[PDB]
Amino acid sequence: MRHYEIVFMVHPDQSEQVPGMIERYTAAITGAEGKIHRLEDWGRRQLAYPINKLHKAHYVLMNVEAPQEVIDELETTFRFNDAVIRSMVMRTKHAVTEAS
Amino acid sequence: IKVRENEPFDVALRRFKRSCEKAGVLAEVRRREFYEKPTTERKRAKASAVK
Amino acid sequence: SLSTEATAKIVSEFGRDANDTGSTEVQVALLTAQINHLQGHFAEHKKDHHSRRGLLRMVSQRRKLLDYLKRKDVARYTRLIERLGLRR
Amino acid sequence: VKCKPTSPGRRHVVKVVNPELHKGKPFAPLLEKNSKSGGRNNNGRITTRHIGGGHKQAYRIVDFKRNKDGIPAVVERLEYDPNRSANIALVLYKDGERRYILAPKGLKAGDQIQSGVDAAIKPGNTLPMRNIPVGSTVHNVEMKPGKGGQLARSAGTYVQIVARDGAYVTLRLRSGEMRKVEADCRATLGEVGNAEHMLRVLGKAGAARWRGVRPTVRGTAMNPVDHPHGGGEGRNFGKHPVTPWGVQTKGKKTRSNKRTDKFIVRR
Amino acid sequence: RKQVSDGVAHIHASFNNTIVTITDRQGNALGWATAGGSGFRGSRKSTPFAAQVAAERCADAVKEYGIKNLEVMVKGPGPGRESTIRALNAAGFRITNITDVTPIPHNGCRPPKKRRV
Amino acid sequence: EIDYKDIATLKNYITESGKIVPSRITGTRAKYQRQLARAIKRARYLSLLPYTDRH
RNA sequence: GUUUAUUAAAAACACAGCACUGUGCAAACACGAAAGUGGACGUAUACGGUGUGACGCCUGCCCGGUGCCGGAAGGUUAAUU
RNA sequence: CUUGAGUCUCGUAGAGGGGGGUAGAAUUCCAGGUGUAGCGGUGAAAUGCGUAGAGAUCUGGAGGAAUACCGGUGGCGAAGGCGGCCCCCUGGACGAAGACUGACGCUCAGGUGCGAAAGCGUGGGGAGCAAACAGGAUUAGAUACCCUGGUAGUCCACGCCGUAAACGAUGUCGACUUGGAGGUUGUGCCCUUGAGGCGUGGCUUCCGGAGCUAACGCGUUAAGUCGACCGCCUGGGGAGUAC
Ligand SMILES: [Mg+2]
Ligand SMILES: [Mg+2]
Ligand SMILES: [Mg+2]
Ligand SMILES: [Mg+2]
Ligand SMILES: [Mg+2]
Ligand SMILES: [Mg+2]
Ligand SMILES: [Mg+2]
Ligand SMILES: [Mg+2]
Ligand SMILES: [Mg+2]
Ligand SMILES: [Mg+2]
Ligand SMILES: [Mg+2]
Repeated sequence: MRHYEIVFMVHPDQSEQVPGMIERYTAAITGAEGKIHRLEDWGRRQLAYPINKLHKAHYVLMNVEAPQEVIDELETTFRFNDAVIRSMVMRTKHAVTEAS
Repeated sequence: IKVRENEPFDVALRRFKRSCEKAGVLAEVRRREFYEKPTTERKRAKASAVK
Repeated sequence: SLSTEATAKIVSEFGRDANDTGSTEVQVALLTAQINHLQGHFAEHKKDHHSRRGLLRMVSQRRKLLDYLKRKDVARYTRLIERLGLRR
Repeated sequence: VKCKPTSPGRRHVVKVVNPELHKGKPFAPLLEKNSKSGGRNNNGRITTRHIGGGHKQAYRIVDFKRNKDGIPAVVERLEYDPNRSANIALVLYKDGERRYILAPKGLKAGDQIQSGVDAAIKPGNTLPMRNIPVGSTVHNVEMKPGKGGQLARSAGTYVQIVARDGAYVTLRLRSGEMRKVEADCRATLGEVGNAEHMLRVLGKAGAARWRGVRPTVRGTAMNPVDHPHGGGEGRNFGKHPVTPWGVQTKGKKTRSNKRTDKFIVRR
Repeated sequence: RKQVSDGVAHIHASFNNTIVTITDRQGNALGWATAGGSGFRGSRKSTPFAAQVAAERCADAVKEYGIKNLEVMVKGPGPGRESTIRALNAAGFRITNITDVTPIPHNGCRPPKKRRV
Repeated sequence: EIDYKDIATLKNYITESGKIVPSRITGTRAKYQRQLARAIKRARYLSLLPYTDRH
């Protein structure tokens, strides 16, 4: 199980779905024996530039740990998740707990 | 490259950004790039720079 | 380079005694069961050459170690490949 | 050449060049869902378009559209399909009923493939345009909600939407560049249909064509009465076009309803 | 007629030429003039002591309108990209600030091998 | 200093043009000038340190 | 391979290939006053068309004349009123 | 047997290679607001673009190439190489305590393999430069130099060719031999209070000692002083061409 510092950004208005995703996110990772240390909601920070056109977006933060066989699903889920925008998952760097 | 101030006094300070680009990264781009000349310009016009 | 818990294993597979890492009995099997795992790689990325370099030089000295092995004893030689299955 | 693993050369043994085969289509025993299919090229009367008249054909099998939805499927192995190379792939749904489907790229061992709204976005089963994503690869679309026609030539065809699009239409055709078409439509989605297939060169006159095509190739060939151009010594001054087309640019497509689309190039 | 009061300007300054195009906050144009667009040509122009008599040309076509104040863009280096701004403010003009909008690749395309004099 | 959420740390490390700050005029161990340089790359994409100060 | 049944089987047409152009489908296009039909239950890696004729190595300069492709501001311009 | 080759351990920095993502800048071409006689360009000019509205300029889309800044006198690899970022699969190299086997060893004609650019294939894409090509100008003149355009082709796999000032015009492996200012990595200890401080291994840049050197210069990275092996060289043109 490689660790992963994964962050991502969900469209503003659509921030309604913020929870349903988040739950149904650990709802697969929990369920491949995996581990999730650090994890914390960031918020509708105001953006550096017109990404996807719309200078505002929620963020999150993950730092999880599981098989690429499960983050592969999720990997492309984002792409085929509409309400979401620029998304990114950094590989291990090892387990990091606590920070903002 | 953002200026603008208060108290109308056509000051200056446009030069503050004169030294983080300007014609600077234009000479590099102006005519042509470098290719092999940087093979001998940062690693050769460096003999210019040892004291 | 390889999986920690599997390397170790192979040395318990082949340690005339325990923990004799830098032997020859092993260092063979090490370069071998490595190669055999590298195998399904290069029939994919069929031109990642630099990667294959130390992959050639891998087998390369793998034989220097059988040539050796065999030069100083055959009983051991034809007991190592009987199991390792090599000779290709 | 271009692709893996192999599309064969052909030993220069007896006046020849190159064939064209593939791993897995072993079984030739067609199912049962296919109809005779006649022949020639006439109509209730005289001729229309020359050429075309080879034997041996049959096989019509079937399918487009996929109006089974909310239901899985299992590729039971691809197959050769004539009058249209593009292979085929059997395909079984769970209930126990087979159909034929078009044969897009990475299929074989049953795989997912399930039609329906919001279903397996992959290369497989169709999913109505509306909820079809950035669509960079679609397929045999549908001019209208329930037709299913479009570009059946999965023999290497790409159709490509333009992301997620509005109004309810989008599209950039294979060649005919960007034309709009109802979004309430659908598409095989995968967009491919194996075209290492169409890179060959039959080889040898009839032995190629003649199981298919006659000899369109008729040129002037003189007798300047059977055509508009030919005769004389052995040459043909005179502004070349068949049955007075003007067979360079010029072009026709003079109306009929549509022309509800934009761009399509020039050159 | 609108009478803007908060419209912009764009000073495109090539080496052998420099244009002054006055536009609005949004971006829509408003008035203009330029180097070769004023008496001197060839290379008699380009010099700064030419490309501000142009500047003071835009003034008579940008006062039909209402401009109580403006900002400026300097897309382009060269002989008239400061001096241009001089006969600006003075000929009866305010100014929030200056913003540079000159080209900047991240090495993206090849440029003219050109001048091999 | 090995990430980005310290984005207030990284804020003095630029300019009015984004232009990443040298290890020249701040000879900063250099091997730190690497484990800082990269973070701005990776972070810029994520709508923080705006690529430039024109947009 | 084919051809002038019955004076010409050739250096003819053909031929695989090569190029051009047309054709987004109710295709282009062909028979039809028409309906309707062939292009096919095909779908731009698909079909008409036209030139050239396994293969290798090549395919220069001319847009003035004419085609056709494009523009439409101005000129002239039908029925019309 | 253990110091040579190495195996395990455990650290560590890095543009090492292949595949798959990608975000931002940037031209250009499309689509409309604006707006008017102008832009482009040279030494000047012309060719070309602009009243069928250039260019400026804005808001939008398509798309291809490349990754400023960081970047280094830097980093990597066996050479030719290689630069944003992310993800998987994968080399090598370095070091520290150790832990291990026990001369495996360094050399190699032929043998095999990698191969900048350019070019030939099949097929792809083709934003910008541009051979060839047409105008334009300069001259006696211009098949060129600058100007205006533009085909291939720079780009993609798949495959061929397999040469370059293929560079350090300086094989490899091994121990020597005065130092002096550095660069980057790795590990010991110093009130670790510290920027740093001191020993010590890989790599590296500049001076430069003896000494070698035909001079210029090489000089711990030797062109010093020795040791295994392989490559080539014997006067210029004719000629790396002919057969
Ligand atoms: Mg005849
Ligand atoms: Mg006759
Ligand atoms: Mg006869
Ligand atoms: Mg008769
Ligand atoms: Mg006869
Ligand atoms: Mg012929
Ligand atoms: Mg002929
Ligand atoms: Mg090195
Ligand atoms: Mg090339
Ligand atoms: Mg030129
Ligand atoms: Mg010296």
